[PDB]
Amino acid sequence: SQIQFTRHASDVLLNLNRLRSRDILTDVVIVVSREQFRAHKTVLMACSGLFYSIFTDQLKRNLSVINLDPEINPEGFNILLDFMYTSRLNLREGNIMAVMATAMYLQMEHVVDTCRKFIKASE
Amino acid sequence: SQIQFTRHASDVLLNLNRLRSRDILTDVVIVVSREQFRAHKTVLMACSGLFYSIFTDQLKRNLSVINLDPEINPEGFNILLDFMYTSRLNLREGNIMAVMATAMYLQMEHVVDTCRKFIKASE
Amino acid sequence: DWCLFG
Amino acid sequence: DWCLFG
Ligand SMILES: [Cl-]
Ligand SMILES: [Cl-]
Ligand SMILES: [Cl-]
Ligand SMILES: [Cl-]
Ligand SMILES: [Cl-]
Ligand SMILES: [Mg+2]
Ligand SMILES: [Mg+2]
Ligand code: NA
Repeated sequence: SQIQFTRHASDVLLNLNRLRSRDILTDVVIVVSREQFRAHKTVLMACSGLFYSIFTDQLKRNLSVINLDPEINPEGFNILLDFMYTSRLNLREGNIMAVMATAMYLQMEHVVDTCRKFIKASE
Repeated sequence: SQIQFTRHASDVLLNLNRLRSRDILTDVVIVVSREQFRAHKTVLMACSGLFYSIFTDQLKRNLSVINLDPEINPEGFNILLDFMYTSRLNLREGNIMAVMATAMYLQMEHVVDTCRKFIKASE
Repeated sequence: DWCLFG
Repeated sequence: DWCLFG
């Protein structure tokens, strides 16, 4: 209720990312143009509208391997998967179009909105 | 040179608590005598020294049912489980001893520290 | 640390 | 909202 620990959510995310690094309790591999990325389905559901919609179905929820569209940039996905587990992203001239496209595909509204703003600032 | 999303970690935790409420992707039941609590082992590992220590062993990491000491106050546990998933605690005269004892059992050092400070101010 | 949720 | 990480 009234007492909050201000670093708690960030510490939880840090520890979740450590479990990912160690391959502890990971339950899915995402495949993007023949590159593989291990993850926790709970984190994917909590961060992406696409994964949320897919994994609410019990059948697709049980899948151990999930393929993304073969036109998705794996580095864009890598960037966004690391964002899920850290809250941080490098948004720069050389990657903004791939990140925005990938964030649109994953239904990550706040990243999309930020990308939009950054693109509009450069006309 | 990174960009940070200030609400991300709190939003992730909110959505994980939503998944717990809906019993989505929960992989353990924590038993305290006759009371039962469904949870995500990843969240347990990320917040409690006890759960981190036992779940480093693959054998215990695989358990679907975990029993706590039946002398544990189950509302004390419930308070602390909700804290893991929200960052928030109601700490007050009538519950502080039970919460403190439970936090010591669970090896939740920051909660124990804050309980200690609150108790000391009432001496 | 801890703070008031508010 | 977004901000500089630093
Ligand atoms: Cl594992
Ligand atoms: Cl987002
Ligand atoms: Cl009981
Ligand atoms: Cl009280
Ligand atoms: Cl703690
Ligand atoms: Mg698996
Ligand atoms: Mg690009
Ligand atoms: Na599976």
